[PDB]
Amino acid sequence: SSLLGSIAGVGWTAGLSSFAAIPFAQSIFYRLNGVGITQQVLSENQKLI
Amino acid sequence: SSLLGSIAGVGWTAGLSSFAAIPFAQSIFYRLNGVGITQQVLSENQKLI
Repeated sequence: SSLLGSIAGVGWTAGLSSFAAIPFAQSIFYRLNGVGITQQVLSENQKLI
Repeated sequence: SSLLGSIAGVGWTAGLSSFAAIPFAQSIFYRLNGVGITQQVLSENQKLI
């Protein structure tokens, strides 16, 4: 459960592990921005995803 | 022992292996600059580390 807590902030990264507290939604817009390399205009318009 | 020799220069990298001869101190300031992503102003001021 602390691992699920660290999913969002640790999934950022920028180093394992010296971080963070970022909401989970923004963690999946950066995790989604990363390798599904759709940048910000698609995740802005739209979500729902 | 040749592996300990190649720790410094090979730990640079920029390719394995076609390199190098860099002193070990600067190898740990770049290895330390990398993932403990503290950039140059901290390792300058200070060392001791």
